[PDB]
Amino acid sequence: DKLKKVLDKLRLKRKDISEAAETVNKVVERLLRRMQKRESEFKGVEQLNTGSYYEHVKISAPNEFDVMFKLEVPRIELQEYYETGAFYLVKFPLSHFVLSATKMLSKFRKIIKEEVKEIKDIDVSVEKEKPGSPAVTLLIRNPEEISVDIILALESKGSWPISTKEGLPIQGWLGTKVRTNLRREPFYLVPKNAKDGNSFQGETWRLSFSHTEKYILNNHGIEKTCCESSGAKCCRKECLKLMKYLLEQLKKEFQELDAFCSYHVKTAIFHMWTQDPQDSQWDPRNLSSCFDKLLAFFLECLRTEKLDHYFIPKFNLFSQELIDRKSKEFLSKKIEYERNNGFPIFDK
Amino acid sequence: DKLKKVLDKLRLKRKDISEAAETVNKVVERLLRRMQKRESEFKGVEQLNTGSYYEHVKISAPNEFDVMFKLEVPRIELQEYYETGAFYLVKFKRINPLSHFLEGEVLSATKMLSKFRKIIKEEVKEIKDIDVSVEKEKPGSPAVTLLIRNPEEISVDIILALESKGSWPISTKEGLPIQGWLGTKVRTNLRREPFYLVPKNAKDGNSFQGETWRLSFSHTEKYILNNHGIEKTCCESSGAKCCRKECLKLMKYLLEQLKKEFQELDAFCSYHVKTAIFHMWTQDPQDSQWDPRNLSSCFDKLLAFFLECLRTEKLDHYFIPKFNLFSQELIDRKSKEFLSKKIEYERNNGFPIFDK
DNA sequence: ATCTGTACATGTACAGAT
DNA sequence: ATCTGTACATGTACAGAT
DNA sequence: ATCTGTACATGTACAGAT
DNA sequence: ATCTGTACATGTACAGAT
Ligand SMILES: Nc1ncnc2c1ncn2[C@@H]1O[C@H](COP(=O)(O)OP(=O)(O)OP(=O)(O)O)C[C@H]1O
Ligand SMILES: Nc1ncnc2c1ncn2[C@@H]1O[C@H](COP(=O)(O)OP(=O)(O)OP(=O)(O)O)C[C@H]1O
Ligand SMILES: [Mg+2]
Ligand SMILES: [Mg+2]
Ligand SMILES: [Zn+2]
Ligand SMILES: [Zn+2]
Repeated sequence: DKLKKVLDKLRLKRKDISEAAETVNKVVERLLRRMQKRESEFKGVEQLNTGSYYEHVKISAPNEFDVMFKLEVPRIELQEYYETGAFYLVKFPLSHFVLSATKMLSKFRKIIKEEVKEIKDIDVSVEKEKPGSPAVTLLIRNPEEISVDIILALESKGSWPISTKEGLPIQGWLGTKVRTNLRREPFYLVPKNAKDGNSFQGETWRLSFSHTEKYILNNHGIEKTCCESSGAKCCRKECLKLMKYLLEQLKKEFQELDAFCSYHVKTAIFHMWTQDPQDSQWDPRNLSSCFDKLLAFFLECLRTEKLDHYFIPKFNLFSQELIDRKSKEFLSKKIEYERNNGFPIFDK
Repeated sequence: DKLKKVLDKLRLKRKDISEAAETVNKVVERLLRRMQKRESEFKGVEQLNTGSYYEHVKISAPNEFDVMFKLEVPRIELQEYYETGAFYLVKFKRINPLSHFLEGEVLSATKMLSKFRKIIKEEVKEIKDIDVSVEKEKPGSPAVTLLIRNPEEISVDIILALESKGSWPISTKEGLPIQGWLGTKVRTNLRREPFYLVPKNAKDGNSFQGETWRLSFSHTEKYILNNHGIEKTCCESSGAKCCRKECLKLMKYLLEQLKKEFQELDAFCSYHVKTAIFHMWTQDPQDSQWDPRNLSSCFDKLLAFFLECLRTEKLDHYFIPKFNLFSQELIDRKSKEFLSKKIEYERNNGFPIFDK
């Protein structure tokens, strides 16, 4: 009962979706035209919608959209960045950009910013640049506030880099045919825009499988009929929404949680889904015991500082080098507290 | 156990398969290239391997291969022939490599098939490697059949197909009812792939005889056979085995064995058993209703179903539900009760015909 | 110089053979 | 159990054509 | 090459049936 | 409370026309 009521509060309304998307769409098509039908260095970018709104796991409001402008770049060679798994140098139209992420992102940002100054019918400005975002973020003021991430991404049709060979362990869940087919799809590089003052940081790209994650969200069952009109609904996404909400509520209260994000929850539940592949283990009637085991799994990830990237298994999202242990135990205690006390944080 | 041992006799041999496939591929590759050359009306034709060998349900010996030479034919058409569901006249809107086969807008299937056959025949004379001749045309068949004596005997049906990328003809709207078994996402995708038209090629002396085409879904059937489960891992290296293909195999063998002894069964063929089992797989969707341990009862329920189809004279085409392959107009009830008894005998007597 | 239809290159599920 | 040969999807190099 | 058109899956919303 | 059925909405893939 309780979790249900939370999910109805989390539900987006058809009317807010209609108005939010029609304005987002207007802006994104225009920015896409400016890239192509003007003789630019990104002539030929294609649009690919990603993220939780397009996975149907967006909660609360339709106020955050994610769009990837992807560009095919042929026979480009990669080189792994100090055995990290996820970050790569790109070596060999793109002349005026080793292919530089910061240089290529900067012009991309310029073009979008020029085009946004010429918007006159929608209240839209470009958010200030951020450290660690490959994105140009647009703040749109409908009556309401909507943010849009325009992600720049290179697209390579070659086979996936060696670090992902162990990745994507869907063989017991979605299957070897699905895996092999997914691995025939392209793979994508986005800017690692870190400002860490470290090393190759300006020339570093990050792998991106947002297109694979989108498929999996939309094809998440062991039975092909999971959540279709002639099958049984499951509660896999409803658990992801509840765990995203718990993290969102926590992050609002405790800035000591600034270094956590929804992709940690996303990653953790890809692992749970592979641990519990049967659709019956995610029966709607077990929603409470399913949330519960997901919190437990997330608490074992915090406690052991181990959250491997579902596609790059040697890339630990919970390594000391990314998040301090105090932050993890901070989060453990809040999680433990909410869990044993029937989630008071949900009731506000 | 009894049924396991049959399956072991039915299994093909990798040694036979290598020798068959090498020869067959050499020929098919050479006829496809010849299609490509010159001002051939069939330049652009494209190969597509179909049938039980490429579905991994070919039994006994690898002695029969089916290959589509398929040709994309843009520009719309299609006039359903007398509400039969399955048969169509092809019309053209522009006035073209297929200029020669037209009869004012209408594409002559037999004229197309005649030229196809002459070209295949001309290119067969010039093969000097392997013993391969072109079998005499059989009525009601879109195929050009190669008999190969790679020492042993091997058939290869070259089927001429037109390929249309449009949405499927409306007589399939209610067909392919996989929603509860393979699901709607699958159905929509499958219905987005092209559909194919092959020459009917009957010499019945009915109107439009030489201009009638028949629908073909062999590409959809191949997907279905290699993707037959509710669970995505059915029969994969990290999932549970089933016995769906094993039942079809046992069904096909009973029919083949019977069809050898008794010529009363000429009007029956493996598409009949194949069709009946697509219905069975839709009736029993779950992988657990096809557990390998239950092979006997699965084969049993499939037989009883087939017998009811025979006896009530109803075997609806899986893709064109208004097309009844067992309608009186296709097979005499005499033939249908002859098969009912022969099946009933085998079933009540521990399948003697398997021991042959 | 450039382009491209054809054929090779690469990867893996399936299923038989050990 | 592991090993292996065929089929098939997709990427890519190239001799020959523009 | 760009763009529209078509079909349908995934949603929300709600009324009536269990 | 849950389930089924219809209406209303957006996203998406691709054929065919420009
Ligand atoms: N740290 C990261 N490493 C790799 N990929 C990431 C990372 N953060 C985000 N992504 C990718 O970018 C996608 C969009 O990011 P983001 O908007 O933050 O998340 P989301 O999944 O849309 O969740 P919300 O529901 O909006 O919180 C999701 C994922 O494919
Ligand atoms: N009467 C028919 N109506 C529609 N499609 C047919 C018909 N007969 C055959 N086909 C199609 O052509 C394919 C090849 O037929 P055929 O060679 O007789 O059987 P098969 O499936 O190859 O099995 P076997 O070779 O007999 O083991 C199977 C099916 O997709
Ligand atoms: Mg989002
Ligand atoms: Mg065959
Ligand atoms: Zn589901
Ligand atoms: Zn199976």
